[PDB]
Amino acid sequence: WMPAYACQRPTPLTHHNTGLSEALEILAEAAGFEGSEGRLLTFCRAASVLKALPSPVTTLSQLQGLPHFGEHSSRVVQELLEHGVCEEVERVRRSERYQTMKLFTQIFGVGVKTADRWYREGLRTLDDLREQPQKLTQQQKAGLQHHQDLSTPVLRSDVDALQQVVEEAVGQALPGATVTLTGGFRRGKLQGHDVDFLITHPKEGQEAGLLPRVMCRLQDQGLILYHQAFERSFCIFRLPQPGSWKAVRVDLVVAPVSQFPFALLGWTGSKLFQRELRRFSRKEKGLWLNSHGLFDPEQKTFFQAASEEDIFRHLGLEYLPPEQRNA
DNA sequence: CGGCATACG
DNA sequence: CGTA
DNA sequence: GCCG
Ligand SMILES: O=c1ccn([C@H]2C[C@H](O)[C@@H](COP(=O)(O)NP(=O)(O)OP(=O)(O)O)O2)c(=O)[nH]1
Ligand SMILES: [Cl-]
Ligand SMILES: [Mg+2]
Ligand SMILES: [Mg+2]
Ligand code: NA
Repeated sequence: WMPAYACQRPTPLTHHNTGLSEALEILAEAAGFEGSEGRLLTFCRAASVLKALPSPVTTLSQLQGLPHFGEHSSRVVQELLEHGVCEEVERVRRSERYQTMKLFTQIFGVGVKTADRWYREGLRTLDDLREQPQKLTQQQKAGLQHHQDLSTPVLRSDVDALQQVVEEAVGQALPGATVTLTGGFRRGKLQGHDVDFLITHPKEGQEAGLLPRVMCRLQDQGLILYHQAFERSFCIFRLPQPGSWKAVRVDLVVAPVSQFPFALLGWTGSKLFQRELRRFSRKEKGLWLNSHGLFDPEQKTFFQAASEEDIFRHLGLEYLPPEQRNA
């Protein structure tokens, strides 16, 4: 009753196995810090299966026949069920390696490879990085300066104000261009690490060259604290607060209207949902999916899609609204 | 055992 | 390398 | 780490 791919089942935002999924996601995250993508994937998938269940797991036998639960993930769940704690998970949580890789990778501009190199060099804290700013890219300097504000959740109640401001710049850049809220907030999240906006125009081709024009207008209005022909922009925005403001991460992406359904599907996530959807497409359907389109490598043809609904149908999957893509 | 999503800046 |  |  549980399909193996996350895109084959509804996954709501809130569920009945929160503590169990969070524990497996710690192990997934730690696998990622050690460069083990496959283990990261298995722990993420196992976590996701639990989010999709209709009630709490209370006994080990309820894991029988669930995909992605083998000896390791089952043992994690068993210890949590028996003791309220999994020793392996706690050991990871308090390790200096986990805590520091987590701290470093949280910085905008720093990925696993950079964090790891710094870790091997003996660096442990944000102050360690600040003291040697010679070793930092301009992106990382911005990420580090703004780190405190960027560690504060963006609130859904912030989002409408930002969208209006983006729409104003977009409207001047290209009348008729639209802004669509994507990312976690579109899946119903009440908080986020950033705000993701997808921009298009109803007349195919009119959107060419649009993003630089948008960015120049936003920067002219004094709203851009950081940004770097292009179609994706990862920036840090000045967001008004009572008597002051805070720095917020905002992503902008432009797609032609022909590709909009694919870009909307990709940017709406979740990240695991999209990886599973793409894996499903390729391995089960022999079709190649990305945020631009869906390709049949035998006919050498692209599927036209007018909606996300079209794409789920192309792939032979039941439609899932964004709120059920929280894999 | 091979495979693990797929792009753009 | 970073990023979504 | 797990599946197929
Ligand atoms: O590696 C990625 C990262 C993101 N994405 C897609 C799915 C994800 O939901 C979307 C937005 O990326 P974010 O990093 O902004 N994550 P999300 O908005 O889901 O949550 P949050 O921003 O609150 O962390 O882009 C990928 O496809 N691959
Ligand atoms: Cl691995
Ligand atoms: Mg986001
Ligand atoms: Mg984003
Ligand atoms: Na980072």
